[PDB]
Amino acid sequence: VNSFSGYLKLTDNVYIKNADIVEEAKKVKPTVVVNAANVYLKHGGGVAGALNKATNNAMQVESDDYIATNGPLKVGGSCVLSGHNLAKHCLHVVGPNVNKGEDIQLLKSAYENFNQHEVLLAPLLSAGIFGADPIHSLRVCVDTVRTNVYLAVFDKNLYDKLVSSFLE
Ligand SMILES: COc1ccc(C(=O)O)cc1
Repeated sequence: VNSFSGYLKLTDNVYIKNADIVEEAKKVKPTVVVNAANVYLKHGGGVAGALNKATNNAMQVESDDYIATNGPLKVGGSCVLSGHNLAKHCLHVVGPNVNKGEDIQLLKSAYENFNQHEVLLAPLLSAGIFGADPIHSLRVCVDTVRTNVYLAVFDKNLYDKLVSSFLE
């Protein structure tokens, strides 16, 4: 039903909220939730681990089946799998891990996957353990994505920095 509420307009197609993306997915029933994935679709921590836990491991079993046919995803790549109880679809997207020397330029590729979907509930890509500056990631999202993105940011201090950078 894509019942988004309380999202702050950044641009005509990019919205942001200080929220837990799992709790958003349950309230919003989005067509697409984006997972911040790794190439093996192993949902061991961060957003991935949270989404998977909220599916009680349904997401991990399906992800394994996919990886059995595909092998690992490419950096900047994606796959569309079931959203289970969280969403119709989960778009698993792999941003570059800059800690492992993956090039930050691949972040554009990663966000370009969002343009295959009219409306998404998403995290910021390559944040947290993949080591990209989250405000940089937001700029790449705004520059790259032309479909309607609803970004959930868990941490209030980071949320305020993002909104301050964008609007002040
Ligand atoms: C709860 O997540 C969803 C959202 C949309 C749909 C649908 O439109 O079919 C199904 C499940």
